[PDB]
Amino acid sequence: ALGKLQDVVNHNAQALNTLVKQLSSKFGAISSVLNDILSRLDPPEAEVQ
Amino acid sequence: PTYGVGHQPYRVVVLSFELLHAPATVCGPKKSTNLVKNKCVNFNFNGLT
Amino acid sequence: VYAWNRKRISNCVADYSVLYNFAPFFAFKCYGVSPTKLNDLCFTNVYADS
Repeated sequence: ALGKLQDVVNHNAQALNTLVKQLSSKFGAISSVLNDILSRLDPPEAEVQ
Repeated sequence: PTYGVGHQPYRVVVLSFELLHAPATVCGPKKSTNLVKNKCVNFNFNGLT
Repeated sequence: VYAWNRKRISNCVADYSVLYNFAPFFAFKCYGVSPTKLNDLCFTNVYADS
């Protein structure tokens, strides 16, 4: 009966979850963690990553 | 030995590692510090900052 | 090169500063890690292929 309102709630949390999920994406880089990139590379290539 | 560079024998050693996806057994010379509870700290556990 | 030697390195603490101190290494090229950051990191699956 109350599907419409729950749908709005369902969309909002899912959008945030997707955005949160996007932090675990390498995006063509060596790692998805910035701290690892800083701890592992010199600034000329760390800047690229 | 009479040949010029580009044909002289070269010794190559390849050091291969893996990054953080397993328990680590080879570490750097950094000294271990004591553990503190319930405070905001910047920690380094086995290369994870 | 056809029968290259592979040595496993494990359960040790490595000082890379001495590698810098004495070095006739004309080529010293690293791909996935900085040469100067090696003393601050922990590793496993370490292999030397000679």
